[PDB]
Amino acid sequence: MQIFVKTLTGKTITLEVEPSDTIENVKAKIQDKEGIPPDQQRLIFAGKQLEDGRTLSDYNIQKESTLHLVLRLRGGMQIFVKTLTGKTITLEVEPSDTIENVKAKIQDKEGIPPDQQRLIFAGKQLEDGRTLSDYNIQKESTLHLVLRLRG
Amino acid sequence: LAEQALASKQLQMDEMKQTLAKQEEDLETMAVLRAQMEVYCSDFHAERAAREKIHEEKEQLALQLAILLKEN
Amino acid sequence: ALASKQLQMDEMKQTLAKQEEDLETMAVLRAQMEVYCSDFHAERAAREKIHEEKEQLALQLAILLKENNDIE
Repeated sequence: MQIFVKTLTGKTITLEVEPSDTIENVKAKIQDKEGIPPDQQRLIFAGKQLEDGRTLSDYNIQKESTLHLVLRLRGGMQIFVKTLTGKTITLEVEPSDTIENVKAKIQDKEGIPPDQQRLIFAGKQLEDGRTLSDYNIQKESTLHLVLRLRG
Repeated sequence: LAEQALASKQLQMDEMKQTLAKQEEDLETMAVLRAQMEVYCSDFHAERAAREKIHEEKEQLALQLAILLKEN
Repeated sequence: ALASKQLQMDEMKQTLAKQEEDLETMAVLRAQMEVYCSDFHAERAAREKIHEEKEQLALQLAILLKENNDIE
């Protein structure tokens, strides 16, 4: 079933899903398509909330039907970063997240390009390949942003 | 056969008026509903701000904690 | 009164339509308010937690402070 989704601003592009594909599957397609995590996609079936532990048959996802997604104010995970000025900013992340992705989000909040950023968690400098999960970066961990090139 | 069609139309019309009324009631509900979410939104930003503030204070306190502790 | 019925039915249709759309919109608004509320409560929880942590460190600091002030 090719199927579509209304958003807070409202957005719709290429799509396909099957009655067997999980309610988590459609939202995962939403993450892969829109860059918006699964714990921030609030999903509705015609004024009813799509839940967990139920195929989209359990509602059910007929082809060419409009489900709805609106953006949760935050996700399940967030970390703090100490800023060039020593202030705290807090970032919505997932253990999946690459350091390249975190530096994008910091570039989002503070406007410094990731190529000029250096991130320090526990004395350790973080490289653009690895993830928050690897480095055992947990909820409420603080990272220190520094200027690569030392400043 | 016009009489039958007029009785049917008037019936359907009673039904329409019923539905439109219930509808308008639901719309009032929607205005207070919007106000409410705007509040929850506000509350959330207020709280994130507080959390961020406490996080800076905490980190300060903890620094002094580390330095003083290994110092004495 | 047949023309009256078809006309009045057309206008009625206009409003009924706008109505069902608004019922959809408000259907989204309630979902939104329940989510913003959920998030706000989460952030208040977090705020409340980091805040007690801060109070722990603050207490502990005050005490150590008076412990190395008094002994000198």
